[PDB]
Amino acid sequence: MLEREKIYQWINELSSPETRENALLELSKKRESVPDLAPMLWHSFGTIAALLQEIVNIYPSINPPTLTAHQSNRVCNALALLQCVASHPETRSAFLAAHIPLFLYPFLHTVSKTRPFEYLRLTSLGVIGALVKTDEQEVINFLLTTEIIPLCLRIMESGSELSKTVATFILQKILLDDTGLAYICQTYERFSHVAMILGKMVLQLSKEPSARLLKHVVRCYLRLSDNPRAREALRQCLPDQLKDTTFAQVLKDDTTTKRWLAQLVKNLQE
Amino acid sequence: DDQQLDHNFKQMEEHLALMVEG
Repeated sequence: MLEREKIYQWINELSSPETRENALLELSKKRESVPDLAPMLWHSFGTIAALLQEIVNIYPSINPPTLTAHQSNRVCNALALLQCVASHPETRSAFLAAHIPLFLYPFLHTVSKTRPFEYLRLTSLGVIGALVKTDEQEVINFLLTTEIIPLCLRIMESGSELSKTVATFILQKILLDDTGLAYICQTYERFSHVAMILGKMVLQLSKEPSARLLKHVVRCYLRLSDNPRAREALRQCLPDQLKDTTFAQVLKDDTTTKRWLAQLVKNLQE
Repeated sequence: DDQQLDHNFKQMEEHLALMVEG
């Protein structure tokens, strides 16, 4: 009972800027303990507009990169609430129709390696991640037309171990869709851009390993082998580190990733 | 505040770590 009242109060407190900051903090942490939080956020008057205001207010501090720890903490609570709106089945289609991801694209364009920026990009990726996990064709077709693949690949190449995992995960969920695989493999340009980054990643992974990032890079390579045009291209460009005993030690524990790489090499044979 | 940033980052890290898991 009392628990819900506290939540309803905070949702209503998001509407006035005088209480918005604290209401963001309290709700962003109670986020996982409240299952129906997303439709409560969605069907409360001017709650989404308040969340989007928190995003647009931070735009002048993005470029030039003058975003502070406090500024980042505040916007990342708002982005966390959008993350859960993106996840929920009742609100996901409505969130996409409201083009909410387009507000995060400036954040994903940032390169500043400061923690306020690290957190901003990671939380923003988490929103796209939440949207893709739902394995919805409509999400995929949105993402394909909005040029997220370039933004992901930039992060995938030169981001934090985890933000790289999250961006690779977003690429993976696109590639898993038939239309997504068809799109990336449609032109040599598109495929070559993806494969080059994926390969570059295998090389950094062979130096500084990440058993979770390798799991997603392997799944990406394996999914590309489903397209014959990509399979033939991969017969030439596949990193030698995936063919030999490089990752054999780190994959002693991961029997699933071990299976994927075993299937990939078999798929490439013929 | 900067001490809280590192915490909130670590929390997001752990959160997204479970999201990518399949």
